[PDB]
Amino acid sequence: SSHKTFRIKRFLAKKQKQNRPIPQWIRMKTGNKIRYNSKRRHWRRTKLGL
Amino acid sequence: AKRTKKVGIVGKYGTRYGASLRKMVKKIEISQHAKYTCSFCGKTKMKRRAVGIWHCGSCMKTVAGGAWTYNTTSAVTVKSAIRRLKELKDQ
Amino acid sequence: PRKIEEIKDFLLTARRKDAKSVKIKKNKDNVKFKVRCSRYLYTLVITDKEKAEKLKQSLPPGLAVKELK
Amino acid sequence: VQRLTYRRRLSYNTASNKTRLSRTPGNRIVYLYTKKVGKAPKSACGVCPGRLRGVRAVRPKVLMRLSKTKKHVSRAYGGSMCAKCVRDRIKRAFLIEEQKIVVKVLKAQAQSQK
Amino acid sequence: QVLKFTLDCTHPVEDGIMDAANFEQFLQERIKVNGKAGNLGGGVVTIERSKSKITVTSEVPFSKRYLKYLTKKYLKKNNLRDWLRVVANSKESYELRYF
RNA sequence: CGUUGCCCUCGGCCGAUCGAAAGGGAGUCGGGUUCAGAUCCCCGAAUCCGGAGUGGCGGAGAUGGGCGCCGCGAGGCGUCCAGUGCGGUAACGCGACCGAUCCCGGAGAAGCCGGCGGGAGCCCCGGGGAGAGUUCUCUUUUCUUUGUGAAGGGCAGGGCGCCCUGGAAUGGGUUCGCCCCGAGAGAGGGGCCCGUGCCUUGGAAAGCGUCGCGGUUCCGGCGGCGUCCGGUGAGCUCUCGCUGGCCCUUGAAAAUCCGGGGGAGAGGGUGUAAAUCUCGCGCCGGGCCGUACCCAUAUCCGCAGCAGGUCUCCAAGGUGAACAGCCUCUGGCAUGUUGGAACAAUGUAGGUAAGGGAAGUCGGCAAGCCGGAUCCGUAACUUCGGGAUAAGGAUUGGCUCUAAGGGCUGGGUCGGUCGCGGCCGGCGCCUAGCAGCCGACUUAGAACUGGUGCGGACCAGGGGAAUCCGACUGUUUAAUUAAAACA
RNA sequence: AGGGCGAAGCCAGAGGAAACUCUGGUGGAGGUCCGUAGCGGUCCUGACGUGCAAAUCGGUCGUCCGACCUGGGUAUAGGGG
Ligand SMILES: [Mg+2]
Ligand SMILES: [Mg+2]
Ligand SMILES: [Mg+2]
Ligand SMILES: [Mg+2]
Ligand SMILES: [Mg+2]
Ligand SMILES: [Mg+2]
Ligand SMILES: [Mg+2]
Ligand SMILES: [Mg+2]
Ligand SMILES: [Mg+2]
Ligand SMILES: [Mg+2]
Ligand SMILES: [Mg+2]
Ligand SMILES: [Mg+2]
Ligand SMILES: [Mg+2]
Ligand SMILES: [Mg+2]
Ligand SMILES: [Mg+2]
Ligand SMILES: [Mg+2]
Ligand SMILES: [Mg+2]
Ligand SMILES: [Mg+2]
Ligand SMILES: [Mg+2]
Ligand SMILES: [Mg+2]
Ligand SMILES: [Mg+2]
Ligand SMILES: [Mg+2]
Ligand SMILES: [Zn+2]
Repeated sequence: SSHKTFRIKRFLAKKQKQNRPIPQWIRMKTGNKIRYNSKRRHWRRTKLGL
Repeated sequence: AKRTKKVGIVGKYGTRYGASLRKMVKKIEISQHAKYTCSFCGKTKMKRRAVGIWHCGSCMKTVAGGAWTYNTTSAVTVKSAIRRLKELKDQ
Repeated sequence: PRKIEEIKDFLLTARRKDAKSVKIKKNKDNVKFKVRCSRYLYTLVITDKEKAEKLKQSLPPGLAVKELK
Repeated sequence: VQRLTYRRRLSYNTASNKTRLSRTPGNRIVYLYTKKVGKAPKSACGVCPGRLRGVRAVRPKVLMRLSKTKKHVSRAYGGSMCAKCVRDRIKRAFLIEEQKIVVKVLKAQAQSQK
Repeated sequence: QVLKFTLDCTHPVEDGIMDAANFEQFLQERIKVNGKAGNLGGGVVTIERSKSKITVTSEVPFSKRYLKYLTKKYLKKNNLRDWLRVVANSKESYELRYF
């Protein structure tokens, strides 16, 4: 909005940190079932806890 | 009767509202916009400000009067009676 | 800012503790004398050139006298 | 023609968001936001409609800054009340007290008579 | 008053691209005064010749950049507006130069 | 001298608290700078608020007057009082000018609409420059560009329901409109407020425009020149101001800030004090959170880059009544999720049609006619206001002329004397005014002219006679009912 | 936006013995008219009708100083508003 509270800004920050894709060294771990992050949120489609 | 034969002040209203109502309004509509004489300085400046309150512009004397006239008749008749009784009581 | 009218007055303002740079703008036909202070930037317009050249010498202990060009 | 924008996030044209055009040294017309218009104080009498003389009509929280002389005038009731209403108050307050004295005298004569 | 405008064409003439006498002649023809082309409006403006430098010397009010116009017109006629450019060298002066 | 403990002394409130990124609410602006941030970074100019004890400094308070001596005199001492600033007839003024609880007042703090005026921004016109484009012919060309922040100081320019003089009917003054006057008009002199306008400090050093160099480079390099003068206005935008109109409508509170009335107190004793709603300068501080971008025929909501929806600011030239439409510059785009080749039928959206003119159809549905302006001319009926652009007519282009509408400035000339200018005295006294100099724009009339075309595109009423319903304006079924329903 | 109509009040002139009346102005009233933005939504029973759209589009329309339009804040909740 460009007029944020601090509460909201911090919320957004964490959401922004969560988006990154898996580190590829994770795929090489021993008992690995994970191939892709599957919790990736694109701003244009799917619109936050808000 | 330069511009109108018989509407004057209530020519504003045009055709609307009916003849009787517009005739009925003409009496008040005149009196309420009249500039009266400030019985305080004697200039012709007593002008209704809002209902029941008339203000002299020069005198600066705001005066609780009638709704459409600086004086109602009722007020006037009441004034004289009170003056009479006042004199009857005190002597 | 503040303009000054007496050569003495600007000399007194220049002699304060708070003062510093006393830069000097030769405009042609004018020769200002801008002396910064804490609050204000005092200037003084000295129309004569020789009188400005004389004043140049009369600033006191080793102030900046940062002549402007 | 150089059109222009507001300089603050207040978009709406309001009592708060009033402006004026100014040409800068950079040679660009720019909005400067303008300070509200202060009023001179009206009289303590309350009949004289005209506002007071010799007072800097300025937004009241400024008065703080101003010198005492700007804020008033050298008279009794200075910068609170218009002169006319003082010199009527004066002679009123005097003339009233002279009649109060006259009634006191007429009372004292009536006591001495009775 | 004395309005004295030079119009020096030093190194187009030295390269031999134009002739200053013909340019003078063209200027004596054209330079209009009060809406009359020929005869310099009588003995009003005066055109000088100094190999390269032209000088125009008026008594009446006379614009400087009217000389720029007429040089530009003359340069177009001779097909020189391509590698010749009029510039104000200084005030009271123009100056034909290359690119 | 602080700090605290206790004792006395005084004290109404009014409800704790929450409630506005458009209400109220002190104080920041110019230039530069980034791949992306700037009133936030840098440079420079400011500014408010709080603190400032020991008070950092000046200045104000405040340094008179008397008497007595001594000294030629300037003056020196002894001793007595005065001194919480002064100016103006007044409006009110001057840099400061003690002061509590208490009280009164003001500011914050006010609707809409009209008209008129002043100030800016923009547009326009005439010229100066600098760079342009055009140049077959013409064009002293057409195009661009031509600057000064806040805060101070000065001065115009506005406004005053301020004062003093004085006394107005033959009544005057005066507005576009009004409106004012013995409760003091005109006339003369002043006082105050705003001064966003000029000038100036700021500030040319900075910006912009040009020409030019320095550097293979890096480089915010460095120089020249310039940044001028005038005129216009029912012009538009904003604004300040005055003055009306409307209301059975009268159009926010509070925080905060000041003024005044009071006079409880405090100050030192003749060089100083307490005091500065402190004057000028000096010192220190201002934490917390927001600050990217989109803001919409692709960043929002309608399952989507959806013809939908979604609150504002700015707002050039031409034509024109116009923020109408049509064309243009500034700025912006690539035709709205594709291309190519054809040009069949059906369509969707536009047009045109001989003769007739509603014969069509439930029904003139649809389209067509009409349309602007000026000049004439205007019925029935009527609640006398309307009806009314009733109806019905005529004109309209281009060109070349005519007439009619305004402002400014100027005579005190002759004689004398003093320095073209002044001062004095006498004539003159345009008192029917005349002379020179400027500048918007309209209106009417006339000639000529064209293949009768001319509101040439754009914009832009079809009328009439009657009946029914509902007086009217208003409202209504979001998404089949706008009505005669509701009001 | 821009236009139209031109109510009270005001001026002058003319008449009138008076009462007052005419003529020309000025003035700018109104849930006044035209008409933009705005708000709406008549008709084409047009387009569309597996749409652009779970109600949109085009022209044509109503209204456009007032019972006007509109943002944000705030109040009223289910036999309840
Ligand atoms: Mg979305
Ligand atoms: Mg606000
Ligand atoms: Mg004062
Ligand atoms: Mg709160
Ligand atoms: Mg007078
Ligand atoms: Mg931003
Ligand atoms: Mg936009
Ligand atoms: Mg296409
Ligand atoms: Mg394409
Ligand atoms: Mg698209
Ligand atoms: Mg046919
Ligand atoms: Mg049939
Ligand atoms: Mg038939
Ligand atoms: Mg039809
Ligand atoms: Mg009819
Ligand atoms: Mg019947
Ligand atoms: Mg109805
Ligand atoms: Mg419906
Ligand atoms: Mg419908
Ligand atoms: Mg259909
Ligand atoms: Mg289909
Ligand atoms: Mg599409
Ligand atoms: Zn008073």
